[PDB]
Amino acid sequence: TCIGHYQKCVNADKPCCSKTVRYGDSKNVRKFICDRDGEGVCVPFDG
Repeated sequence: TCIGHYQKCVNADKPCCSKTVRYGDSKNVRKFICDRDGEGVCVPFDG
């Protein structure tokens, strides 16, 4: 169900999960949006 990183969105309708980092005072919420402007895959985002 949940996607990982750099997945096909064009020929695949799957929910792009969010990889949020932990540990340490500095946090980071790595998201994944379906980009269809270049090729058509879900790449990292949010920042």
